[PDB]
Order: sequence, then C-alpha cells, then structure tokens
Amino acid sequence: QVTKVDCPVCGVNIPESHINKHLDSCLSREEKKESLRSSVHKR
Amino acid sequence: MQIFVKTLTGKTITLEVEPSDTIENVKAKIQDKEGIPPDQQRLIFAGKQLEDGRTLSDYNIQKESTLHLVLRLRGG
Ligand SMILES: [Zn+2]
Repeated sequence: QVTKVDCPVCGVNIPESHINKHLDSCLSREEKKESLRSSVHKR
Repeated sequence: MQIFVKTLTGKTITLEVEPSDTIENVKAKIQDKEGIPPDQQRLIFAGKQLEDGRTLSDYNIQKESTLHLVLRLRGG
C-alpha cells in the first residue's frame, strides 16, 4: 500500500514507510542545535 | 487532564491522562482505545519525541493539548 504523511517536526512530504528513518534524522538535527553536554569528561 | 491525539491519517482520539502519568503509561491507555501495540506507537510533541521514562508534566504539557501519533511498522 502506498501512502504519504507530513512531518510534524519539519513538514516534509514522505511515505509512511520512510517516515521512521526520516524521524530518526529530523530528531537528530534537534539534538545538534541544542548545546552538547557530557556527564563524564571521558565520555 | 483531557488531551487530544491526532494521527498522521487525520483520525482524532480524546485521551484522559494525568501529568503524573508517564509516557509509557499513556501508550498502554491508547492500546485499549486504538488496539495498536505501545511499541509500534511513537508520540511527538513540538517536533521532539516523548521519552517513555519521562512524565507529561516534565514536557510542560497543559490541559487539552494536541499530540502527534506516528506508527512504526518495522525497522527491517
Ligand atoms: Zn522532518
């Protein structure tokens, strides 16, 4: 079955199957813009 | 508090949950209403996902809010 759904993060036309991967990327950007923090200096 | 959830398909479901209730708890509530496994359901608010180990109050969610529901078939 072929279907499409908009992204609630960025609003982009993407299939319901490729949306899962897209969410993984779309969300990654959100973590990029935000400041980076590390509990331990080593890691 | 009474909140609303809107799926990508356009369907609308009104769900009653408390701020003290965890996200993982919310999914189970949905299971009964939508009949869909909690694992196969992911919620997004303001563009970011909701951590199962977090609570609604922790996300600054007030009374009557619209959440986004997405379905994750399989990761292959
Ligand atoms: Zn997106």
